[PDB]
Amino acid sequence: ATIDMNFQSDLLSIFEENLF
Amino acid sequence: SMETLCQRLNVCQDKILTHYENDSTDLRDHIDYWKHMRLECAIYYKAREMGFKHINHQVVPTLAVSKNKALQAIELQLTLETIYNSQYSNEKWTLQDVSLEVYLTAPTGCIKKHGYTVEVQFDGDICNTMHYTNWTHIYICEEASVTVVEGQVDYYGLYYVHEGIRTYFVQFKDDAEKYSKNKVWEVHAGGQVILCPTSVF
Repeated sequence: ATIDMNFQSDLLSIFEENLF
Repeated sequence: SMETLCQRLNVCQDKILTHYENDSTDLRDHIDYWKHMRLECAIYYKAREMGFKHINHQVVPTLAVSKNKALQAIELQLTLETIYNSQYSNEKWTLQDVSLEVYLTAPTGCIKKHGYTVEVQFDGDICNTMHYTNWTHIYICEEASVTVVEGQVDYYGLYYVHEGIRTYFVQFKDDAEKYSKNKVWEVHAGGQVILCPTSVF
């Protein structure tokens, strides 16, 4: 459970509202 | 949309440029720098995925390039956050100290400060001299913990000791094999010389 998963998260939320 | 990516890229690049111009010594500003580098990579990856080869007339790299840069930025951001929550947070921290260039220099994967040159002359030839970087402060981050260790030099290479374990990050014999006919060299690490400690035949 590592850094590749944060990149995936960043890509998925790119057009979503920002929370963080 | 492409339009949204363009707008976000602008503001993102503007913030990064502002950090470069400020040249801050506050670790908090460097966390913000890496967070924006991280967003920039995701923007470029999404642009490429959507079939764009430029964004505002700046080249859009291949997916593999933007993903690799993103992973680097994420790692650096999280490392600096760990340092910020540590006893070392209030030290001077420059953009160079937190740069990818430094991070990937041996020992790779470590924020490091106060680099200096170690010279090794192989087999008595000035032309056969290698220059290496040692560091007085090497920050070893594991999970949420940070420990600083000192880079040290001996005849065999550059090393640090972490939790009682001596780890060489440069071994001079590797370059001796590449460049020289011998395993004999002289190490210059600043005012003194280290010579071969064993018998020579």
